[PDB]
Amino acid sequence: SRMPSPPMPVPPAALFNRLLDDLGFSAGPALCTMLDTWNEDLFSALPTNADLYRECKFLSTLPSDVVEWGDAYVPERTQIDIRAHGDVAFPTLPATRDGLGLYYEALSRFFHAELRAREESYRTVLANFCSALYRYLRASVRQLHRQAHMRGRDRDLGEMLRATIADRYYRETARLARVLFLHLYLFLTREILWAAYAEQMMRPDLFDCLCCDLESWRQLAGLFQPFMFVNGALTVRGVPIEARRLRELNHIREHLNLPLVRSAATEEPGAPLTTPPTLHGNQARASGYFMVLIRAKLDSYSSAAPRLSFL
Repeated sequence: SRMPSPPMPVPPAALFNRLLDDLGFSAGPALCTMLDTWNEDLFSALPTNADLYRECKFLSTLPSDVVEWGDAYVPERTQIDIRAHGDVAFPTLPATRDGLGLYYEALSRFFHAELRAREESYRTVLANFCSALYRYLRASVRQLHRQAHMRGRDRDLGEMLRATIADRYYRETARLARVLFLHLYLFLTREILWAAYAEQMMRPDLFDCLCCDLESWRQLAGLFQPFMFVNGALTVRGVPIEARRLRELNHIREHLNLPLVRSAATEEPGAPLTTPPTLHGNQARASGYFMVLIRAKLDSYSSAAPRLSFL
């Protein structure tokens, strides 16, 4: 449902499974696990939208703040549509090659508009999960207070509550947030990109001789690629990217169910389009770049255009 019902207070492992259900993301953990086996920075170029969480009190690192918010917050699944759209027009491929620059730009702007619009719903979903999380913690603490006092040891409930929040709440929220936002990004980029891929496939006249020069590899490794057919040449600061690198990147894109980035000029005749990269444990993992992305959202409360030519 575009508007899943607010979860019920349950043990973190049940709350987590419940989240996968609300998102139809049973694959989430497995996708999460894959992000470790890779070293690619697929998330840095993504908008953090940290501003959307700046006033989210359930993210306050002050346990007393979480107590105030949580006691008062009544979860609502009214204004929720996890597949909400923005009103920026989905760009159509230009009639001529001259419009390719405006297109790359317009498609990125569309993506951002869609993301921000859909993100407001994901924020409500997080609030609901944090609320059920807070309530389970409050219920456990009430029960411990009962048993203890029953044994002559009467402790301060309020102190107990604030301590478990410090102890468990932030760690649990982070775990939920990771999969929640991985769903936001994966589902949206897939949705937009598969539709645009199909169209670009049908426009050989724009992409057969397209040469695109990027400032960095990070700009190409990022999930959202406006161009999926760059057949004339694909270079970074003038140097032709390596065939093997593109192949490995494509293996990742493929394993995330995203369309591949095609380059006649790059691909080696006789080689596959994808190739499993060898993990280098002495290097940062894709999972690392993702956590930096999510942490910008979580820490909020308590805190170039490609050169295009043709052959």
